[PDB]
Amino acid sequence: APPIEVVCDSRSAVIERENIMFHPAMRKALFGPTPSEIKEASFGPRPVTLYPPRALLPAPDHDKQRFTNITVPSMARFVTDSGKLAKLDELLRELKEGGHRVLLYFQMTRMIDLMEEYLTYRNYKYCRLDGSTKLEDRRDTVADFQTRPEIFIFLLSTRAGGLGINLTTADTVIFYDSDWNPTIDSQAMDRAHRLGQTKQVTVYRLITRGTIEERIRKRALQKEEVQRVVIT
Amino acid sequence: IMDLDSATLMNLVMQFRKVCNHPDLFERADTSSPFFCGHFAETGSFLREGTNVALGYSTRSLVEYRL
Amino acid sequence: HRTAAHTHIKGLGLNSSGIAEKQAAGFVGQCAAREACGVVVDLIKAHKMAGRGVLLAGGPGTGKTALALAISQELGTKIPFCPITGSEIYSTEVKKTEVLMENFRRAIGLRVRETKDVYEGEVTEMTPEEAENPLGGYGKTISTLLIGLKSARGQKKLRLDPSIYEAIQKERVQVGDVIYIETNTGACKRVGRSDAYATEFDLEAEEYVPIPKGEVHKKKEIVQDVTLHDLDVANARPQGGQDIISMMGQLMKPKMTEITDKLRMEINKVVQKYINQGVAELIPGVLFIDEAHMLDIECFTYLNKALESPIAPIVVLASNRGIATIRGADDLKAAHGIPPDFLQRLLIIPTHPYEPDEIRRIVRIRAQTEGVQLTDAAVDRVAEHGVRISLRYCLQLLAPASILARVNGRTQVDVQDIAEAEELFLDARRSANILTSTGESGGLHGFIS
Amino acid sequence: GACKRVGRSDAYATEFDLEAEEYVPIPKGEVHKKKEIVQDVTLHDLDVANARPQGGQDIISMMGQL
Amino acid sequence: GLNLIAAHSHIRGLGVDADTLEPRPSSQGLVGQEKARKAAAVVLEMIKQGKIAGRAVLIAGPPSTGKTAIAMGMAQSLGQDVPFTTLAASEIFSLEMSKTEALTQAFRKSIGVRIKEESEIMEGEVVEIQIDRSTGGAKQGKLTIKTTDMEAIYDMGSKMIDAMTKERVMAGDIISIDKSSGKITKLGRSYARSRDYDAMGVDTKFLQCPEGELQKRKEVVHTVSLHEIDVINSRTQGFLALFSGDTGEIRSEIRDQINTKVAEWKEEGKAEIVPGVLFIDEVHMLDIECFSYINRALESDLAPIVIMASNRGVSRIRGTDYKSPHGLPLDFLDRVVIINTHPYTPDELRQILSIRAQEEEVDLTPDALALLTKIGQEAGLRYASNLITTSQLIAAKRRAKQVGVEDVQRSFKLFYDPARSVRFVQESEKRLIGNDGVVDF
Amino acid sequence: LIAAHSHIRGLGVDADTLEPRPSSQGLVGQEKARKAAAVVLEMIKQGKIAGRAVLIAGPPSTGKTAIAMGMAQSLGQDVPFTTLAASEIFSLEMSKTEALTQAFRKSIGVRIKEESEIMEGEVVEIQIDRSVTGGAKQGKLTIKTTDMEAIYDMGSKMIDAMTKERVMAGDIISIDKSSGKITKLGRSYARSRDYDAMGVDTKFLQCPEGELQKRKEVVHTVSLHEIDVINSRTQGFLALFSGDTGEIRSEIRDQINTKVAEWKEEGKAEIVPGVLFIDEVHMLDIECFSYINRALESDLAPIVIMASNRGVSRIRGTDYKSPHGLPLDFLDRVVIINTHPYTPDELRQILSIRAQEEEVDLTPDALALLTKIGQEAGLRYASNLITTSQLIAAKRRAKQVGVEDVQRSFKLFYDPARSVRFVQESEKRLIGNDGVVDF
Amino acid sequence: PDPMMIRWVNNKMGSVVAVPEELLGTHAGVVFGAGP
Ligand SMILES: Nc1ncnc2c1ncn2[C@@H]1O[C@H](COP(=O)(O)OP(=O)(O)O)[C@@H](O)[C@H]1O
Ligand SMILES: Nc1ncnc2c1ncn2[C@@H]1O[C@H](COP(=O)(O)OP(=O)(O)O)[C@@H](O)[C@H]1O
Ligand SMILES: Nc1ncnc2c1ncn2[C@@H]1O[C@H](COP(=O)(O)OP(=O)(O)O)[C@@H](O)[C@H]1O
Repeated sequence: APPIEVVCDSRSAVIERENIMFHPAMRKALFGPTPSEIKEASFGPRPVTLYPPRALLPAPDHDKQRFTNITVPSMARFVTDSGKLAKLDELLRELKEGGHRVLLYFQMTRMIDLMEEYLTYRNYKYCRLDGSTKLEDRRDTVADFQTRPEIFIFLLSTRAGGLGINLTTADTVIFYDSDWNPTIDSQAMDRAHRLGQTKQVTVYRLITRGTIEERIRKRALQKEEVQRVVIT
Repeated sequence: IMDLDSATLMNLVMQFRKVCNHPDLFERADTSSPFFCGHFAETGSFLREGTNVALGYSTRSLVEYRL
Repeated sequence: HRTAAHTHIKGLGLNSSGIAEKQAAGFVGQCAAREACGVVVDLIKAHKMAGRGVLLAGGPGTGKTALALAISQELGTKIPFCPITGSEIYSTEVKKTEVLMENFRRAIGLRVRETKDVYEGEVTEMTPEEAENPLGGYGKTISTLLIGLKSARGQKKLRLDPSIYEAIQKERVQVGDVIYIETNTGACKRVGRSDAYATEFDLEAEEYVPIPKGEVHKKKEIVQDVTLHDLDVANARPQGGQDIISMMGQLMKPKMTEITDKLRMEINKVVQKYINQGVAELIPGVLFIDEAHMLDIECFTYLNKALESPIAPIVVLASNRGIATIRGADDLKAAHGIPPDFLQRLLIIPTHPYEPDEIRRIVRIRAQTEGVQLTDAAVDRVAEHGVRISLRYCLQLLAPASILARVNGRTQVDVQDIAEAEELFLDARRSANILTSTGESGGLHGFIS
Repeated sequence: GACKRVGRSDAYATEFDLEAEEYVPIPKGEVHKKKEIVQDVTLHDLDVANARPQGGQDIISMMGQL
Repeated sequence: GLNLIAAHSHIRGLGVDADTLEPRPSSQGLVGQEKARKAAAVVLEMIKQGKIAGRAVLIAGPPSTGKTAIAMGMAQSLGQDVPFTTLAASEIFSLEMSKTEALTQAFRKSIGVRIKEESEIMEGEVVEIQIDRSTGGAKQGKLTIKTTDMEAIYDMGSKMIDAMTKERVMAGDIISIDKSSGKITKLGRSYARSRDYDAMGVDTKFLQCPEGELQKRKEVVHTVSLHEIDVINSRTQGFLALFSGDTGEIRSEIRDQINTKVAEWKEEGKAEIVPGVLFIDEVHMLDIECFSYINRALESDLAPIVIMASNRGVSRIRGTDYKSPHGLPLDFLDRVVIINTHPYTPDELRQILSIRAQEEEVDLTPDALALLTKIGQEAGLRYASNLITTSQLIAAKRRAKQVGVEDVQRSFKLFYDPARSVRFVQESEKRLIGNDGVVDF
Repeated sequence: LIAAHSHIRGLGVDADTLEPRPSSQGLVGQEKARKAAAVVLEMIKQGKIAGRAVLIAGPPSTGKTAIAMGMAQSLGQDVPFTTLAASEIFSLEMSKTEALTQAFRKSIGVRIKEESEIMEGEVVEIQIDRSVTGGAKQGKLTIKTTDMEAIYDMGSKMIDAMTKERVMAGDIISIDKSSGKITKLGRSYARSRDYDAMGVDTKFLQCPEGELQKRKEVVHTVSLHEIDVINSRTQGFLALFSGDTGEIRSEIRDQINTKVAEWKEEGKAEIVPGVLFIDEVHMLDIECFSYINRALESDLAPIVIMASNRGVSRIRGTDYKSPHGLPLDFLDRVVIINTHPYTPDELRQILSIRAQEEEVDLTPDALALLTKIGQEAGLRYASNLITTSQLIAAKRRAKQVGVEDVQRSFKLFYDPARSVRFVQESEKRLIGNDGVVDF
Repeated sequence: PDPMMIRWVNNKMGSVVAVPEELLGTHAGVVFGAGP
């Protein structure tokens, strides 16, 4: 709450409120000097004193939240709180130690937005590529990736990765999702595992437990099985 | 409760998928604060004060004392 | 995951017609108390209550507070329930009637919608513009700024008061820091360096967040659960705003003060103004005063005027005393410690002792609650101790007898483990017998009488 | 040496049209009124006024606790 | 909404006639008590007179015979004009201050000063605002407003444009520019610009344009007690103390000077003194150190009339050891004048239960009302008045409309009256902790 | 040094059967109470069962505090163990009930785990930009290991730590990036011969290898009382050391309990329940018991172990007596463990342990006489006689103590059994409840 | 070319202090040997 004030309808009451409840002498004494006063005290020919000789506000004894009560969702409690993301955090630290620019593929790109926030947060240089970017921007940002050896993580739509794009400079794959068609998943894998591929690219398919993506994994695996036995 | 809200069947299956992915896609509260007891000044609209606006310290208590 | 003394209680266990069915949802028996507690619960959930007295009599070890946890788990999460004791109100800062009224207004809740007006941007240009400052001692004073906020879709270039500048200045906002100015108080929390200034070669351990998407002048509604005592503390010691009383008032140490009658009436009128605008919803609750006989006569005097208020929660008193002397004046004896004038407000609920089979059922429920399985002869042994010694003594002979069972490689508890734990761990009666017998004379091997 | 601003004079009243002052008329008396006042002070008031600063410049008392 | 049905929400005044002072037996809630209500009527008519000191009337009587009822009747039969202050006599034993001074503040809270002075306000919908901030600043601007009748243009000072961007006055607000200070209280929003408001809720109230002229003078009447002025003139910004109780020992020279300036305000005709009523509930909870101050605070010109209520018979006085009638010393019982009440006849019990039933809106069969009167003969008013609220809910258990005998006999079965509770304590001695012993079956 | 409970090195029971050994780890000479305390220790180390009450009753000088210190040495420096005495609660700052609530909440540890980021390497150059007469600071730090060569930036606090540490060119420092401390480990070059006020030549360390940004996972254990104090005050921190905490309202505790439950569910924190030991609980009055009986009702209550000395005593603040000075509505909740007075063949080996701890050598005749004295005056006189006879044997230059030294110490320092007779003989030159005379 | 900031840089050879030219006329150059 703000402190209680007096509703008295004279001008003198307003002047006394703005001279007691605010009282600019104490504010000047507490926060410090005006930068104009700093300039006239530091370009003069002789040393001169300052009436707040330093900023007399005490140093707050809690670094993340000082003198307010405002709460930002903390980064660990913000987007982390998921095991997929937790193991992804571990393996992204591991591949940073490995020094390999990897990938993402996902179905619903709002997850890709929230992962963008996570990766800007934990300081990883990244690039984004969905269907929403125009075609010249698509080819130019994938060219800018494939010419630069340092930008560390992609963002892609899984199904719209089935273009004629080139990812030889990529060297590792992470699927955050395992949805129905194996040929889309293997097609994006082929978009990594290209004809110009130099080294072994490993692919990490993140799996939960007891949940529906294991079902989709099994169903897709059976469909892959029938496909491969028929046209082998 | 639905075999016997937000009851779409693909809300069911693909939100099983989403809650594999990340829970905050299903709606999350934005950055909070404590409740405020006093009387501020509400902005009228967004399409009037275009670029050069001035904030005013409008914080008064609803508790008044009339003299 | 810690089994306390009250873990098996999950509610009163009532039928649809309000009839207590025994051995249901934790309790065993105790019909005439649980039906009356169900009546009290539906008196709470009907909001025709402005102070009713409900006394829970009965001897110690008969489940007075088990009914209280049953009520507190039957009302729900969104109804206020304030449990205190009779020894909690003797404070050293304020008079104890202030602590009573603070508990009475802890027990009344309010659900309020609020519309916060954030300005969530990234600071582009920060430039102060001081005003005229003649010879008045303090010197120059910054009076106007030109902070430019840059969101994702449409920037804005706004002008500030001195006080919101001091709110910025006590947050150490440089150029590049994303903030959101809260134009209700004036507060403004720095979030971090924007990712356009990102560099992995850094040392300050800053939190890099991206540019906040959306309009720079957002407006968002939230729901808040605030009791009336929270409003009392908020208007009593101000800690919001950017003036001097509300800034030098959060560096001092916080002290409980005596919120007077006038503030407690003005906040009632403010809350009625909220309700008449169709925003806030009032939800009254329960003050559970356990061990009411520790309150002295100066508190039962003030409970009369505290219950005569047009807004006052329902009081549930517990008192395990017979004919006893009131703490304040030592020359009038009465039942329960309650004075004979205050006792007429109360709807007195009795509580009767147990039976040698109800003790067996409580022992079985407590054993399957803690996680200690055992045999029926051991259950009969513990029920024999329950009939002879006490009720809440025989429940406590299950926790060593598990451990001793795990000493001997067993899983279930047999007769030998309880026959050993009854010798290692004693009750109060046999200890007093050993005390009187062995402690014959004071001396070297005696007791200090 | 005690001074109070009573208000803005009504000859300069309608300079602007919605200024916010207390418009009072010019006093229709002398400018120099000389009157004498006999007035008492108790010694306890001397004791209090010499021990602690009172009323005038005691602005830190608005905290209240200590 | 904060009008929950209490134990005294049915009293709408003292109920007596104001022409011949006859206590008509059933009016405004107070039903049955005749001689005590006539004496309270005499006291009430000499409170509004004002030409008497602070005197002392002691409402003595047995428990639950309508003493707080008569006091609340006198509270409702004065309005918000003459200051009525309740004081349960355990708010005095504080630790922020002493005890006699805490009593003195309760005397000073009940002597109002009523002064009436004028202000100049402006109603009206803002048609449009133009502010010449062009780098410029708050220098000049035009304000066009209207009522249903008027319409006007004003030019603004710098210290008014800084209050217009302070309250953010839109094009369509219903504001009240107090001209003497400059504060702006937006009374609401005009309906005719409902399209022009985007940053509002979906459910938002809208008013009409104010009717009448646009520049009018209000004769507001304020009334503040002497304790208000005492706490104001005690610190730098000290009125917060009377909202936070952090006031301490106020020095007595301040109270003496304010007692002088109130008399100088009265003699100049600028003011008017209104003596209030102070109700000291449960006056037996004071020690003799209090009575040795109430015996002299009831002596000055500025003293409110004290009304007070005692339950005890021949009891001890706190602080001392010797007994006395009503718990009060005899040198203080010389000051007071005593009104004695009486227990209630059963037909009066029946119609008091009828009023308490009609207050909560609970339907009763006359057989259940006869049974409830029979219970109230043997267990008092408070027990039956709680059995009403219990029996409505028990009838609402099994989905009934009117309560009957089959629900009053359940409420009498579950919730014991205190006589049977005393019998329960007397017949369950060995397990209830009397003073020493606990026996477990 | 050697206090009165320094020889104890735990409780001294088995790990598989918890049988009381007759002579093991100091606590020698009692079997029933040590076995029962082993059972209590095992259900504390389980951590599941919350809100019990153990009352170690018995005659004085029988080793109750010895059993308490045996459980204290047996838990180690992981689980909190508050050694509260019953007279500390009666404060004048805060209320009598809130001191008990703080005494309960000091014994529930919260063990959190957080990642810090530590640096390592040799400082190559410092670059500090300072204003004139108040103002901000700018900082560039070039640091090099054997592999990387980084040019980091600095803020105001980092420069305020650098100038406090006086970090020159050629120092092996390690900066925690989160907390912001600077610990110089040494140098790689030598001291320059150009400046005077340089300092002391530190340890000669080589250039560290590896990487700059290394991560570390540290474990921090705070009691709930520290969380209450740091979340009850806006700026007034450090009042959890100087005891300036006035009152914590219940709105703060009912939020911190919920947040600790949420931290328990998220895998952030772990609740380690602890032991509240209350020494000589008979001094508390009934206003304390009427809260102690109800604080043992929640999931966040510690397992209370407490001692007593008294027989049928009157409870303070009341007018009536009870066994142990404790009320019979509170004695239902507790579980009483008795202790017995000792036997001389146990007093012999207890005095042997106390003699071997204080480094005192004896003769068996002196030990027999000492046991004969300890039969009649307890251990509390005999141990003082041990130390006193050691120093009297040191005064007359003897190797081992003898019968004459023990007789000398028995002649000089009275046991209480003779001081009572000394009071009862000369009653006219001691101030009783009456007057006194002078010869 | 900073207006009012005085550089201190300490390397393996020595440690020097740079002063901007704009501060030599001021009172800050009295220690550095410029002065008014
Ligand atoms: N009806 C019941 N069913 C199960 N347990 C009970 C019942 N009544 C009492 N208890 C047990 O008695 C113990 C103490 O009850 P409590 O309410 O603390 O007694 P008191 O009424 O003296 O406060 C509790 O641990 C509870 O488990
Ligand atoms: N004349 C009356 N008319 C209506 N209700 C009454 C009357 N007298 C007493 N009552 C009721 O009886 C109850 C007891 O009155 P009260 O003055 O509170 O008793 P006590 O004097 O013991 O405080 C009150 O709740 C009031 O509603
Ligand atoms: N069983 C024991 N083992 C080891 N030392 C003991 C034993 N019993 C007593 N002592 C010693 O005797 C002294 C008294 O024990 P303590 O617990 O202080 O007695 P009390 O319980 O009366 O306070 C302690 O210093 C302890 O070293």
